[PDB]
This record gives sequence, C-alpha cells and structure tokens, in this order.
Amino acid sequence: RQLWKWFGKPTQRRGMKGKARKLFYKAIVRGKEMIRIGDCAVFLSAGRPNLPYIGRIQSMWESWGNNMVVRVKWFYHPEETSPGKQFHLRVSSQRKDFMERALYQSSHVDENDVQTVSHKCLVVGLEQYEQMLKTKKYQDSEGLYYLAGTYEPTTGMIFSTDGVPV
Amino acid sequence: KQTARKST
Repeated sequence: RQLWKWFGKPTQRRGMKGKARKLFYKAIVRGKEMIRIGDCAVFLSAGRPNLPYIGRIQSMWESWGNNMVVRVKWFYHPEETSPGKQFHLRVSSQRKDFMERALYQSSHVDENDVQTVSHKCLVVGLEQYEQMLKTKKYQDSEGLYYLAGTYEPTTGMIFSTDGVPV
Repeated sequence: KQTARKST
C-alpha cells in the first residue's frame, strides 16, 4: 500500500557525495503514523502470522539508489526459542498469556528494507504491562507485549530479566 | 519491499 517516507531532514551524513553517501534519519512517517529510532515495530513476514517479526529499530538511513534501510534488533517469541514451546517454579509464576504476549530480546541484528515495516508496537516491562492492562486504551493489548528476558540464538540460552540463566 | 528477511 502506501510507502514509508523520511520525516524532515537527516540527522547525520556519512561518506562523500555519490555512491558512498549515507543519510541517517530519526523517523519515518506513513499517513498519520510515525516510527522513530528506539521504537519497536512489526515487520511484514512470509507466512505464519501468529508469530509476527518484531524488532527494535536501532538506526535508519538512505543509501545511493533510493535504498531506505533500517537496522533492527530482533525479539523472539517463546515458541521460536530453541527450547521451543514445551519448555514454557518458573512455570508457576508466569502469566497465562505468556505464549501470546511475552518476547525475548536478543542481540541478533539485521538490515532490512524500510518498506518491510508494517506498523509500530510496544514492548514494555512486565510490571508496566500489568499496569497498562488496568486501563481502557491498553485493554485488549493490541500491539502490546512484555519483555520476558534475553535469548541468545547462537547458544540457545535463555536468561531472565535479572540476567539469570534459565 | 514485499517481506522482511532474517539471517540466523
């Protein structure tokens, strides 16, 4: 549908003019929606849309040839972690919407086309999430997730938000 | 662009 475009002027430039030039931007806009660096977003994916690609935006830039790029730090759904779904004491204390609403942060970063961004979402701490659920706007939790810890895809290890290997 | 890509 409609394309994301840059908001305003670049924040920074790298390289000489020409094929090596890179113009960095803090925000993209589409109609009345704005997404900025530090926000989390849902990305368009190929299939299985119960596991949307969700990432934190680290930086965005345009390179030569009208290429709009976003650098993304991916979150992982608990099903996606190598311990799988069956792995999810710790089981007792976890919310009953854990499989649907919890996300692990990771250090897995990728560069992607800005036009694969679908829409903004929120990934907050557990206590923040529970307080937001008491309200009316965030009643229904649309696009709202909470952080369950860290996943290391290279080792398969999961860590709590306190850094405790799980 | 059509769909995003993930490495591993």
